[PDB]
Amino acid sequence: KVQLQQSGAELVKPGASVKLSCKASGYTFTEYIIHWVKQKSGQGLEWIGWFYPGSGNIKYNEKFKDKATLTADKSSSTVYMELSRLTSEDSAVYFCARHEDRNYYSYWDYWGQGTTLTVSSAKTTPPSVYPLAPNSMVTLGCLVKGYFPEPVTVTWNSGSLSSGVHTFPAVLQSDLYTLSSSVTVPSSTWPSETVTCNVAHPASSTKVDKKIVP
Amino acid sequence: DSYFSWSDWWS
Amino acid sequence: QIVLTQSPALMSASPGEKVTMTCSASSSVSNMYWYQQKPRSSPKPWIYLTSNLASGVPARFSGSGSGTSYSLTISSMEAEDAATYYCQQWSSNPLTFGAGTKLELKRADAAPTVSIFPPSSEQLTSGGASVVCFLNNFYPKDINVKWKIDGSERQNGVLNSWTDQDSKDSTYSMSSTLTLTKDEYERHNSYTCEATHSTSPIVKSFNR
Repeated sequence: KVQLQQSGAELVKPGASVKLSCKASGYTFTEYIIHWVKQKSGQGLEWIGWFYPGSGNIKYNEKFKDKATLTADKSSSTVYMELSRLTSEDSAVYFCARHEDRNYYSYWDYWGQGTTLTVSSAKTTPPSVYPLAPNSMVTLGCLVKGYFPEPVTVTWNSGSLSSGVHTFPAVLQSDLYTLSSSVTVPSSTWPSETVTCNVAHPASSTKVDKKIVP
Repeated sequence: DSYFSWSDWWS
Repeated sequence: QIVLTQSPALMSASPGEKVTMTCSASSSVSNMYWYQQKPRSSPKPWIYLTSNLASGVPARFSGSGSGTSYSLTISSMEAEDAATYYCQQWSSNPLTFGAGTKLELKRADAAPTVSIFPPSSEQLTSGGASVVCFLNNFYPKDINVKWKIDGSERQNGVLNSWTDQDSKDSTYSMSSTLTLTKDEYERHNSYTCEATHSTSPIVKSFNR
């Protein structure tokens, strides 16, 4: 099995540096180039540079000359990318991908799972959870406002209500995240059978339940 | 030997 | 500096339908590479050297083109083929990608289930006031949301959020949130969440 295992997510202050890693296995490390690619918020892809551990040769996109530094450790089958002087512009997912050096008919045949980098001044802030209360089918919801960082877990009746649910992706208000979730239940269910939205924030180690009261 | 190298060709 | 323009940016297809999508180069390129990506997963190689399928890519897929104009084609659309497709060139340094073509499942048109919510007592006691509006299970994705306070519309302090196409329903959902000061909220009476989808505007509203 060919596999490229990348390092876990990273939260860093503006101006600091971070070192992403791409650990390879299942093949001869020295026979394949390792390309690095950038993607912000599931957008388009952007090539940063590559490192070929066969010769030690390196190449950068002119854009990332003074941003990225590629290095490798042959004895651990790992290629590193160091990003310097981080801003909010550098907040993105970063993929590594292998490419057979000595074959013209080579393509980028195996990819890493990706590493999420977040660059922000913000302190860890727990969310304010507010219930949203108002036909044969009724819609409830709850607002999760002013938390940092990502992510949060939103469930309904501790997972019981799976279908009829729409948890939306967060946005940035100032330097904090705001998220919303909706659930649809039959009009005879509610309020007789109480509906509760469960919000959990790992970072601030907070868990909160709000009953939707009419 | 293929006498071909992407790293060399791109360099 | 080679710029790759992928058209259309969005397109839809029913299973069985033929799908062609273009990659256009600002300069000449010797060959084109294509990738498939789906939400919360790394890109997958799809085509290499213009028209050669990557290992495991079904035969219904094909690539074509030369110089400045390349295309990816699906003979017979399948549900699993719904994804974003990117082109890439290796001819000119730096290596550059397209912005993507997003391919969605087609389905019967659907109007949104709109629901509007006043601020919670919990939040009003705090000192803020957010008014939330959900527009759930509509097709196609092309939609517009406008907020009205006592007759006049508002564009300031609004923020929208979209889901991906639903794997069950093939529908889209949106969440629009209008954030006021408690004092601004309580100095107006009627709040309307208007949604246009196009001469039939769905209006849900409340007063304090």
